[PDB]
Parts: sequence; structure tokens; C-alpha cells
Amino acid sequence: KTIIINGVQFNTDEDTTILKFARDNNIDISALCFLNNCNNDINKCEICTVEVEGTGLVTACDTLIEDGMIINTNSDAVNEKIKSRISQLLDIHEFKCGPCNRRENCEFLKLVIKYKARASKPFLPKDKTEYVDERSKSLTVDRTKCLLCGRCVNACGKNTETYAMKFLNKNGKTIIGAEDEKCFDDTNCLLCGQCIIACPVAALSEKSHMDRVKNALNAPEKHVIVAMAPSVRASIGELFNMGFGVDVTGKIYTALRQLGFDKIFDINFGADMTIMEDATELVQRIENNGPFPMFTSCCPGWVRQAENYYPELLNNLSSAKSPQQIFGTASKTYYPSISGLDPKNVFTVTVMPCTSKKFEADRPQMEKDGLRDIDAVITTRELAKMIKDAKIPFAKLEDSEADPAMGEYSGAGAIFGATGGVMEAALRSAKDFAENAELEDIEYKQVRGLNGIKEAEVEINNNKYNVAVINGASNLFKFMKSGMINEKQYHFIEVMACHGGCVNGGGQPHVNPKDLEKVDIKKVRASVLYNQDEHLSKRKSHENTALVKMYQNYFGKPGEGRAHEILHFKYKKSAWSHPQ
Ligand code: 402
Ligand code: SF4
Ligand code: SF4
Ligand code: SF4
Ligand code: SF4
Ligand code: FES
Ligand SMILES: [Mg+2]
Ligand SMILES: [Mg+2]
Repeated sequence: KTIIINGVQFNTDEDTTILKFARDNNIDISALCFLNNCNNDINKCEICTVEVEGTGLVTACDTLIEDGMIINTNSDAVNEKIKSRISQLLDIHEFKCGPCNRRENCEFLKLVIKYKARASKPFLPKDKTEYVDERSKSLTVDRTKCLLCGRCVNACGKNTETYAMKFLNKNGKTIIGAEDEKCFDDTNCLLCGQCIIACPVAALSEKSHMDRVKNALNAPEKHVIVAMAPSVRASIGELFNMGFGVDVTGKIYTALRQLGFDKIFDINFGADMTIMEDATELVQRIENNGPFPMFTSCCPGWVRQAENYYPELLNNLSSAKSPQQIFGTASKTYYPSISGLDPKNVFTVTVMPCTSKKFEADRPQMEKDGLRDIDAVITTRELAKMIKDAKIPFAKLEDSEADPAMGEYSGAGAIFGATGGVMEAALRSAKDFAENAELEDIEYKQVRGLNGIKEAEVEINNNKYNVAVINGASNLFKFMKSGMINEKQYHFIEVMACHGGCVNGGGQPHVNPKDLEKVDIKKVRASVLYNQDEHLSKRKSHENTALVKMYQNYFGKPGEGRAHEILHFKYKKSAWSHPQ
């Protein structure tokens, strides 16, 4: 068929939208509510407006190309309409970018500047309390910034299929929010933060723990430990104009030291701990030929999904604490034992790519003798904001190392941040354990990648076992509802709530749709972790020298005794009750 766009003739066979065809051919068309191959069907934003001869103004984002179409994307009428839409949005938008947390990477401000739009009447509510919801331990809503674009709703539907984010009718006005406008924590919401990642403005954000960290740092008697998740070192550079896929581990260590933290550890050490415990548990279930299957329990989003939809599986989840919580528990017990610090004066902070980790850290029972395992969790974005507010020249910093007592990590722990990393590491350790060997073939590429559901057969002690990696909460729903769990006997199943793994976490740096279309952020971010694992000498969790010392001199045998007593956390279904 033949297409004419801005006077240029194309002869094509594709069956696609005007927007996608124009972007494939370097023709600029604006867009806002279109994301994840979906737009806001009920109140289209119409910023992708184009003129089609014989039809009039159409939305390029959901209008398929067809033979004989003559399109104009830059006429005075088209730009007039788009600017009118942006002005109408500003009419409901508190346009005060100074203190806004999306000041530096906001799609809406970009469009406003592009079209020189201005509100017909400035939106200036002087009682913001009715527009804000800070009840959640993980999420926060600021509806003075909400464009009602629907990208959060669509993203929740696609990534989790829970539809916990919904359009609501509050006092005859349309808002976005949780079921019955409740606190997200009190619903089936997973707190995964994918809605945040899909928001083009500062309407949805993470629950800030920055004041916690500041107060702890400024308290004279507090010894503030900091430890970052695997994915942080593969991601934060994006917010300092360093590009995608840049390993900035040493820069992060140096920046953390410059921010005043008293000890620089690493959550990958806790990942090696979790692998110790989980591989021991798996080898035991194997030698006992049950119980099966065993689910990972390190992803709090998947933990909430199980609690809210599949309580019958809670008993099959590993009792090992997640890397964050296991690290914190050890930080309040073993670390004082090798340092002399009063355990009550230790304040443990984690840097996570995740908003659900905030909920996990504040679980009432995630403490001991009155000491929280983890006292504060800040997202990648939060750490970036802290670094910039301190005017630390991150991109120019020299590399430093972490304190090794709880900062060393193997490649097994290094790849935790990618989908299938936990399973690969656990297999690396479990095969050696069960066969009492030091096997050299350790790479399990079969469980890697962005496939939603990845199954594999593995040979351990010359018996065959079936493992599955569930990559995304929606894929968990598909795996369960489909009956796939019953096609064969599964023995060890990894589950991540965020497709691609923690590298695509809800607390990660925002990426504009164009950059997303030109870069596979999931793959490029996981590339850093897999390279680290490639170039590490210790690639099995149980080879971590610092962790081996910790277990030999303090915790003892993993999976039992003091180790099980302190480093484990068993989820349990709620007892039968009536009514509900
Ligand atoms: N706790 C923990 Fe994990 C580890 O180590 C992070 O820190 Fe993850 C990441 N990156 C996050 O958020 S959680 C689930 N297991 C995979 S990786
Ligand atoms: S959301 Fe964007 S346009 Fe609105 S105040 Fe924040 S930076 Fe400015
Ligand atoms: S919260 Fe963000 S993504 Fe959701 S409707 Fe409002 S502006 Fe759009
Ligand atoms: S946190 Fe996750 S489950 Fe909850 S509304 Fe947002 S995307 Fe949906
Ligand atoms: S996959 Fe990682 S970032 Fe996403 S909810 Fe689970 S732990 Fe958090
Ligand atoms: S981008 Fe097409 S209607 Fe919003
Ligand atoms: Mg549509
Ligand atoms: Mg201090």
C-alpha cells in the first residue's frame, strides 16, 4: 500500500499504527498516554493528533495505516489541537517544577516546553492534603500532578494482572487509586511499583525513607551501615547522564562514603547467605524426596501475591530470609560480634531497585530483641537524589571498595538482580552440596532471558529434577491458572514480581518511551551483573570467604540450629475463620 506523510511517499506492507510507522521512519509525532503498546481508551490524550486527508484529526497511536492515506503531522491546526490538550492538562496540574521529584526527567514538562502551552487558569490548590495519599509503606500518590493518562492502570494490568490500580469515582471526580480508595497495602496490590515506572509525571512515587536516613546519619551515637542491591550498580548511572549498562559499583561505594555512611557493605553478601540457606534446604528436600515444590521467598512482591491469591502455597516458600532481611538480621547480631558496636546503635540502610522492599523491611516481625533487621530502605532514585543534593560529582568519582566483612560477594550473588539469577546461583550451590563436589560447569543459560516462563530439567546426584523461573507476576498468574504447575512435578521454582527481575524494579530510574524503544533496559541492566559474575574468581555463594568465616565462627551449620533460628522467616496462611 501507499502512504503519504508530510509530503513523503512510502510504499509498505506493514500493518501497524501511524505513530509506529512514523517513528520507524524518523517522523516526529508526540505521544503521552500511549505506553506498553496501549493508550487510554476511555479519555485519549490526543497529543498524538495528526491530520488524515478525508478523515480529519485522528490519534496516530491507535490508528492503523492503510492504502491511500495522506497524513500531515505538523500543520497549524494539528499543533493547535495538541497545544490545546496540553493546556487543558495544565489546567488540572500544579505546575511547580522547582521542588518536584521529576524535575529533571518529566515527559509532561517536555511536552509543555515543546508546544509552549500554558494553563487557561493556573491550578493552585492551597490544601494539598486531600490530593495526597501517604498511607502506604511503599507507594505515594500526589493527584495535583496526575494527568489521568491511565498508564499506571495499564501497566499494573499488564505487569501483574491484579488491576490493583484502578480508575475511581471520588465525589463525582475521576481519580486513580486502589480498590475503594483504600491504602494500597490493604488491598491485593503487590507494591511492585510498576505503576510508578509507567507514570510520566510525579503523580506516583515511592514512600520516602530519606528523612530516616538523614536523621540516622546525623545522630551522633548511630552507626549507619549501608548496603546496595545487585541491580543498583547497573542502573544508577542512568540518572547521572552516563548512559545505559554502565557498571558504577566503585563510584557508588565512594559516593556512599562521601555521604557519611559509617560502613559500606553489600546486599550481594546477603544474596550469598540466602543461597547458602536455600541450597541447604533444597538438598535436604532432595535427599528426603520432599516436600516439593520449593518456592523462592526473596521477592516481597511475589510474597504478597502468594499471600493475597495463593495462601495454599505459603508453606512451600523457602523459610530463608531475603538477601535484604537476612543481611539486616546478621547486621544486628554478627556484625556487633565482630566490631564491638552496641547492637541497638546499629542502623542498617539498604539501597533497592524496589518499592516492595520498603514494605518487607517494616513487617512487624522482621526484628529481634527489639532491633529491626532493616531500619530504612531507599530506592535507586532516592540515592540519586541524595547524591545530587550533596553535590557529589558522581560521574567523576574514583572507585573505592566495600568493607569486606559483609561486603564480599560471589558472582552467584552478583546475578541475583536478573530473572533466573537466583535459580542459577541456587543450582550452582546445590549441585556441589548434594554431590559433595566442586563442579566446574556452573552456567545455566537455560533459565536466563526475558521469557515469561522458563522451565528446565537438571541432573543432581544423578536424579532428574524440574525447575521453573517465573518472570513477572502476570506470568505467575498464567503459570498457576493454566494448570502448568500440574503438568509435571516441579521441585524448585523461582518467582519475580517484576518482568526481567529486580533490574526492572519499581524503584529504578525512569526511562522515557523513546529510549525504551531504542534500548532493551532489562537486558542491558542484567548485562552488568552477568559480566560481574563472568569476571569474578568466586562464582559460588559457598565460596565467599567472608561468608564462610561468618558461618564458621558465628552462625554454624546453615539451615539448622542458630542459623535456622535467626536467619529464617516462615510465612503461614491465616487460620480458618468465619466470617471474613
Ligand atoms: N533482598 C534482595 Fe534481592 C538481592 O540480593 C535485591 O536486593 Fe532484588 C535486586 N537487585 C531487589 O529489590 S530481591 C529478589 N531476589 C533477586 S535480587
Ligand atoms: S510533574 Fe513535571 S510538569 Fe508537573 S511539576 Fe513535576 S516536573 Fe513540573
Ligand atoms: S498516576 Fe501517573 S500514570 Fe497514573 S493516571 Fe496519573 S499521571 Fe497517568
Ligand atoms: S504496586 Fe504493582 S500491583 Fe500495586 S497498583 Fe502498582 S503496579 Fe499494580
Ligand atoms: S522482582 Fe525485585 S524489584 Fe520487583 S518486586 Fe520483586 S524484589 Fe522488588
Ligand atoms: S498518545 Fe494517542 S491518544 Fe494518547
Ligand atoms: Mg487503545
Ligand atoms: Mg553519623
